[PDB]
Amino acid sequence: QVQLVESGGGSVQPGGSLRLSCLGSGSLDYYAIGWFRQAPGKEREGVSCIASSGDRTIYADSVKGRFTISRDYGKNTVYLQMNSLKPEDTAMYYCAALQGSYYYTGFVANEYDYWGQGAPVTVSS
Amino acid sequence: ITNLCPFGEVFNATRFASVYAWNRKRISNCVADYSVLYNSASFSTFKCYGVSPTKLNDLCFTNVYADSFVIRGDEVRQIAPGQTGKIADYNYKLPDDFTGCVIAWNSNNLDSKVGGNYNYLYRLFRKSNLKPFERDISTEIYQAGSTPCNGVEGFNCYFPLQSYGFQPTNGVGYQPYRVVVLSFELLHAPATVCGP
Ligand SMILES: *[C@@H]1O[C@H](CO)[C@@H](O)[C@H](O)[C@H]1NC(C)=O
Repeated sequence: QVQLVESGGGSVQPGGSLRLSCLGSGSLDYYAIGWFRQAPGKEREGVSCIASSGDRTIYADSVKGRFTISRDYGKNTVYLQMNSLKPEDTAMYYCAALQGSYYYTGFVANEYDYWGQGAPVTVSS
Repeated sequence: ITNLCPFGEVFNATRFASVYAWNRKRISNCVADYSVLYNSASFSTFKCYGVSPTKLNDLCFTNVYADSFVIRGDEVRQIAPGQTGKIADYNYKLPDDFTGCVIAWNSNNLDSKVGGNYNYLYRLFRKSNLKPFERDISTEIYQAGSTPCNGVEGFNCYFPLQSYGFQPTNGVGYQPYRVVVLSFELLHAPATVCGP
């Protein structure tokens, strides 16, 4: 019962930063929002997730201290702040919403009901 | 009423029902702590219809039905008003006007076995869709073709139930999920079930 609109992708050099934006058509208040990434050939990978409660977050090991997830309930958007970018980060990035318990987080794509259109991220070696 | 609703019995039952044979527990004359369910990291699905999950402890109901069963991860989305698919059509059907909460969580470590758990069944064939809350536990040979079966399995004469084959190495879409559906009933009568 929601649509997600992403924005903020682009090209950068190693050590550059990008800011992704996931805007909900309807209220995202009850939803946990996940960021997944897909590189051609490689499997889809969970990057980050924030619970409905906004104070539980998880991260893939490789992005800790590089990527920060945040959400603005007022603006009904979730953000991925992507610093210290590396060639391994090159991929299509998708935000996704699920409706679980207040503190639930996860990287199980099948548990997510709604998917954004996908934002391009290229880190240029 | 100082009876604390036995949600432990529903959620932490060692055994869960097959979806075709879904279990209904009547919750009556009781206090419901919903907050300990919602205010947790336990549940990958927690969807309420006609009611808000933050407000559940403020609410009073005539009665509460708790339906429970196991299905595949991919099928949890069928446990909602207006859904089609083998589960919604042939196993467990919510009404369009559903008022309640659908709660599910991954049960791979309980309901999957190396070599496969075949205990959990779903109905694969039926002449027509279930009405809401219809329970069909019949095991009549399903006539697919124009020749009658007369209880003999054969070509176009099928046992109507099939096993999930839950293995712990399955893709998460094919892993078992435990499901609890809470129906909140309101009618001209004393509301028996109330938050603290
Ligand atoms: C089920 O068991 C767990 C683990 O002991 C417990 O923390 C939880 O509160 C129980 N759930 C309910 C609804 O009683």
